[PDB]
Amino acid sequence: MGKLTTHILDLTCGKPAANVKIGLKRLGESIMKEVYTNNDGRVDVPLLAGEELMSGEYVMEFHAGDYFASKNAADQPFLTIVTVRFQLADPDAHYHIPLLLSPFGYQVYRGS
Amino acid sequence: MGKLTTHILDLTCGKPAANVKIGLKRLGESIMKEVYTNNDGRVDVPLLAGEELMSGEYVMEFHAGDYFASKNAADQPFLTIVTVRFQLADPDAHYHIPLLLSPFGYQVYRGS
Amino acid sequence: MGKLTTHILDLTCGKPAANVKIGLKRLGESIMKEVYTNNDGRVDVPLLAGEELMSGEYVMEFHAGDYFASKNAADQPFLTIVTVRFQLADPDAHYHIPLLLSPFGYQVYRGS
Amino acid sequence: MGKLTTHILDLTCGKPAANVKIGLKRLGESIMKEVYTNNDGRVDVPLLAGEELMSGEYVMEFHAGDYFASKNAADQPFLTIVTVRFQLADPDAHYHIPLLLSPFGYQVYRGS
Ligand SMILES: Nc1[nH]c(=O)[nH]c(=O)c1N
Ligand SMILES: Nc1[nH]c(=O)[nH]c(=O)c1N
Repeated sequence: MGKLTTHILDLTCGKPAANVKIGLKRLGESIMKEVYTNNDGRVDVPLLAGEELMSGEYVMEFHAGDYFASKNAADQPFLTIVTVRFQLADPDAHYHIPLLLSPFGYQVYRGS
Repeated sequence: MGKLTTHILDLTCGKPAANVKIGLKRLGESIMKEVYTNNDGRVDVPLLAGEELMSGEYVMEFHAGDYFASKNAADQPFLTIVTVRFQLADPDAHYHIPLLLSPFGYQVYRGS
Repeated sequence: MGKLTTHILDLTCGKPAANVKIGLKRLGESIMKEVYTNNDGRVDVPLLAGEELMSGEYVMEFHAGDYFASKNAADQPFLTIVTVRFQLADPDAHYHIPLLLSPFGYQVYRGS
Repeated sequence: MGKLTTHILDLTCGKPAANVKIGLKRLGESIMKEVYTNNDGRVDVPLLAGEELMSGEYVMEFHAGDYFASKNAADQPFLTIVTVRFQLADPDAHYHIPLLLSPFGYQVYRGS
């Protein structure tokens, strides 16, 4: 009954980054889910929960490039697809991993 | 004559993270270089420079898991191999991309 | 009917930082409130809301020093009282300003 | 023979933030120095060094508000004067405390 959620904040406008594509995939595998964030910069239903979530490593592809493109950040952006690898150990624990994003930097952390 | 350098800071001890393995690879490809940081938490010679550096996307595998392991952060660490994707547009420009690291979060940015 | 909330994450343990003292004060003035965070690393009731909240600058004194002291980070900590100044412009808007904390660094941002 | 240096990176343009005013002051006291960063986003001569530097707490007033104003971030900016308190324990040690800055967030850390 574990859960994996996320959250994106656009540190340039100080508002949640919405409609940003998020790819999720098991380590080694290829995309298994592809979600687009809502206005609060989240996804209605967790990226993982219950049976789905299983100890091991995962990666999330935040499509920062396209996000900033829709706002402006160039024709060959420094940050294209911000990738994040991590390992969920406890299959029943909750994992909130937000992404603080800027055109030239980002914060990856385990919130709650 | 461009250049790509990096730098790792252990925000838990407030000291540069040394002997942390860093894998570098072109987007799509597999490891092409594998360096271990010195005491200042850097690498004597840039990861890329001159001819080697060529516009396109690259990924860096910082081996955070093992680093914290040598200090402590568990038997199945949240952060195992912190991965970073980015795109170098100008083949002649300099790119300093440090990694501020913590057992549960990290900052990726374009310094100088 | 605006609101000002906060939130503290201990990036070293990956858990919310609780019972951390938080001083709040108007720019120029002295402490006007002093709260201690609960287990989720928040405060039951916002630091400001409704009439109380008024456009202008404010400062928050997060007592990081004592927090890490209760866990370990030294006898003369680098970070003692992490201070944060900011300006609430719209008296009716919501302001969630979390603090990502580490013994040697911290992230201050406007979440939501 | 200790030293205290700083450094500012504009995470929005990915370039060092220059000509940003930096106030320095002992805990309790008022401004004792006021420097403006050069193009590399640093100051030619350290904010403190040798005899000047003495164990105790200090605060730095980065004038983020005006910086972003010269680029754009509003008529009543969220971040006006980003303030940073810290404590230098060893009078002979070096302290590099960079500031990663964004219009709605910032990273404060002990680099090297
Ligand atoms: N405080 C808080 N609340 C959320 O709902 N999401 C988040 O990311 C943070 N940091
Ligand atoms: N100021 C500074 N200097 C370096 O040499 N490396 C770095 O990462 C930063 N931020």
